[PDB]
Amino acid sequence: KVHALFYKLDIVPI
Amino acid sequence: DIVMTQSPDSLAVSLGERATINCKSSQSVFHSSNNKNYLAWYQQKPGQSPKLLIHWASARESGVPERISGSGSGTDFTLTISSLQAEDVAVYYCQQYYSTPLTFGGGTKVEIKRTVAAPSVFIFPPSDEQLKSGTASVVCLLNNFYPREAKVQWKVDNALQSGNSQESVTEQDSKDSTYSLSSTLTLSKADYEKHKVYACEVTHQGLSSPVTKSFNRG
Amino acid sequence: EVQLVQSGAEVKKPGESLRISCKGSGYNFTNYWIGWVRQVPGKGPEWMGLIYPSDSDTRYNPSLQGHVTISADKSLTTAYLRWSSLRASDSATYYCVTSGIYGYLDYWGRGTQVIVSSASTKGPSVFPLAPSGGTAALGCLVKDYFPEPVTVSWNSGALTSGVHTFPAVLQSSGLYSLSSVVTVPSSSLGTQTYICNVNHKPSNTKVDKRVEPK
Repeated sequence: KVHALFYKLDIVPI
Repeated sequence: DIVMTQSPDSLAVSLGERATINCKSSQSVFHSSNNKNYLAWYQQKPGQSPKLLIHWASARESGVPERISGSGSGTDFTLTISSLQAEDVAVYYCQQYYSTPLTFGGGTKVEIKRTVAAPSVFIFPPSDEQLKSGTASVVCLLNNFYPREAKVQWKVDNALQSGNSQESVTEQDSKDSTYSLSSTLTLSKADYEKHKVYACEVTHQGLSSPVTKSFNRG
Repeated sequence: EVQLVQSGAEVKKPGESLRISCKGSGYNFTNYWIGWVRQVPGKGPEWMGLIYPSDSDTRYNPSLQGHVTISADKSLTTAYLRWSSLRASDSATYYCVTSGIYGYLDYWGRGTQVIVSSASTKGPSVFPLAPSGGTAALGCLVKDYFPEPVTVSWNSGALTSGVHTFPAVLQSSGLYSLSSVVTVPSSSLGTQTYICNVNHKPSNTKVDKRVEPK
């Protein structure tokens, strides 16, 4: 149960 | 729709003392599933861009010193600076990222508290050069005073003025932590030539009684 | 190191269009959110929107009801914010920001100042604040100019101690006004010369105004 307004599968965390 | 509220708007703290800033959300920003508060704190120093200090309400960014801590849960949060340093002078903002749109608090300006210092008051008449233009500006200067709270009132032939003056204040001086304030009364050359005595009245907590600076036209 | 280079300040009139930009470096631009936060002096920051350049997924603040559009060029690793019809209320400083999946803004740009006004470029009139016990005060009133900024120095930078230059205030006419003061020994009013050097580059105005007792 992930609650993230701007969730994206492919995001590179910096 | 979530409103973020901060208090106080400006906070004066002595060096090495603790600063406590409060932030309220109109709705909870807590998720039971992950046990996290969706709350961030930002620091904006004079003339610089905001800087992320804390997220998850209490997790510091890398490089943020331990003396800066965030706490609270649900709808009530606080930011604490345990031993204030001159570099901590800034505006601090909270932000919720629980619901869109993201919303920020109004900010809390943290400043250096020092002992009271009465203002020195100076009054300046309009120049003859400006009177050639059809307008007259009368200036009142409050110099090197603390704290910022001050009452500035204009009187023309003992008649209180209203709606025709503007104030400008400097930021806290870097060496002695005082303020300076300008009050500018703008009149038409006609109204200015109609009256004789122009007075600036300053009330400040460092003054035993209000101080009046005046001049006679001519 | 993450870098967010924004475009320079802009002065425009109501009804004109504008596009400001922010180039990001030091990270995978296409696969991280980049957006914009607005700041006007009287309240807290306002979030405007974010975009995920990889797929052009754009998230707007509903309050901004189609007034602005956000876009991004992946080849140039640049984000854009565009108004088709500027209003006075759009006068603000616009920071470009980055965000992960949660919505806290972990990197902020230096900011872009945007002024919207019907006023036209005008150089300042400089008027002395002439001095009259121990300490005396004198200054220069810098009036009726547009846009910001002016710069004021004293004696070509030699005099710095005791100088206070106030923030510019926007008058009802739409033109800015400010004063620069300095405190000096009352005994020095007859011996040494005090000149304020005002410079307003937008109109290439340069004034060196000598201030003396009257």
